[PDB]
Amino acid sequence: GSSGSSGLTVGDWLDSIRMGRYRDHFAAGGYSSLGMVLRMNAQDVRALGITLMGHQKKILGSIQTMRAQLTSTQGSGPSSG
Repeated sequence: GSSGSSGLTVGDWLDSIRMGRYRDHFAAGGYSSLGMVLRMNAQDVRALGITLMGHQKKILGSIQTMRAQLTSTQGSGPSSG
């Protein structure tokens, strides 16, 4: 998967960071899977309704890392240290 591989639901992932509560939102913003969530950003997330820095950071920060692994750059990524 070069573009983006899907496996779980916006809920499963979000749940990891205890943000699944916003899941419903993603589905409304046109995001029902991760394949698209990985290609999302503050611009997209914000639209979902999640603006609270306390949360926005989780979702976004949780995605930026979810995709960062798909393709590293100048170093390792998937590696769990």
